[PDB]
Amino acid sequence: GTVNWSVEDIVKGINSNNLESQLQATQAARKLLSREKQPPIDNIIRAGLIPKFVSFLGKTDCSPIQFESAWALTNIASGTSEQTKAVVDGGAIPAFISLLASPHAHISEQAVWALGNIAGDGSAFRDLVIKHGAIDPLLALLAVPDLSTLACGYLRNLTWTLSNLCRNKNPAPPLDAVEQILPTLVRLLHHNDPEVLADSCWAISYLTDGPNERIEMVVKKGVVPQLVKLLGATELPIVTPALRAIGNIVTGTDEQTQKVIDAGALAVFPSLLTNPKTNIQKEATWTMSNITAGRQDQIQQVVNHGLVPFLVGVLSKADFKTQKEAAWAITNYTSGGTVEQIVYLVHCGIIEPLMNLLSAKDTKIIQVILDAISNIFQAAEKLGETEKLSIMIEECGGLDKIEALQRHENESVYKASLNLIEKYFS
Amino acid sequence: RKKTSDS
Repeated sequence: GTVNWSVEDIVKGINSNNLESQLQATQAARKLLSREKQPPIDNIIRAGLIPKFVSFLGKTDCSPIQFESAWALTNIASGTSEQTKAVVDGGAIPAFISLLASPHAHISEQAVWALGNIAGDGSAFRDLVIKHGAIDPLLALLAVPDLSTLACGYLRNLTWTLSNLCRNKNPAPPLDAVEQILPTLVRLLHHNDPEVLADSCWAISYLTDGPNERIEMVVKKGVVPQLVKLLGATELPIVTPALRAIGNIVTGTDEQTQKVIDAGALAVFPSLLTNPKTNIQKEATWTMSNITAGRQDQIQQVVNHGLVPFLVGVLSKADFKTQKEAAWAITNYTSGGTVEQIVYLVHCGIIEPLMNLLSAKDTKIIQVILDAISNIFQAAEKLGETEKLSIMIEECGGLDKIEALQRHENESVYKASLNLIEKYFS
Repeated sequence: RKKTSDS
């Protein structure tokens, strides 16, 4: 009967000179800390029980108390940064790394979980876990010919902990640690378990969220095709991280973006840009805006895949944040595209939704829209069709909005709107 | 992201 003990009784049992009494009190603490309703983490810390639990982690001759203390410390480290710090201050990191080699699978799994919570606190504890040498034993746990031989929950916890070791920035994980972990991540990215795939994609998304040198590290491993395949998955928990990773990769060089295009990613965007989940639509439009900012042949690839109508649709109706990303994609398109591509964009019906979005209350969207207008007008000038475009913008009510923007707080807004009125409507 | 082990 280790249910509903008091912290006083737990302290009494742990302070006894009896290993079994300590085990029973530690189990009672674990059950207290594993309750969904307000676990008394702070009361357990104030009682000074963390050093005892950490010392129990090293009792190799009593694996049950090792497991119970590891579980208790895992739940303590799952709380606030101060509580995770309390666990780290007790010396738990090296003790958990030692437990990673335990012959009992459930004890090593608990150690993996605990290290995941500690690393997940932030960059400092992540790097400290790495400095204590956790990556080597962690990856050794996955050194099997077929990952399907490992228990499902075991593999899921290992993947989650590895993802936390790739997470957080300022600073990002050490380059050498990323190179150490990446091959195992690639292997996990081909596992059939949805949660393992979701956490592997999340890890890749963390690693691709950075400079082009970090993006290049990931792309060199040839994971882009697999990311695109997972981008076409049905499980939203997999698509979300895969889209974030692909979006992070297209923020890099035009050659890295091209590697994304060559894998067939654009063929999936018809569904992503119409996805019922607002965040998928927003992230997809943000990826498109970073693709339309590339070379003209890449804009042409966007055109050939029939994605301009989908951008027009998102600009016409979507969450405002998605509409903003679409406005960005249009401005990038018009800034880097040919006259023929900018003419095709107009022929697809961009002007009317572009105008309708000039009634928004966000200064940035208005600047973005008005810069796309300028680019389209420049293309019209190059074609000598400025009057046509002028008539079109006037027929849909854009003229009134631009004239009304001449009297706007932001200076860039009234100067550009006044330059447009004077250069094309006088 | 941290996870509490409830069971």
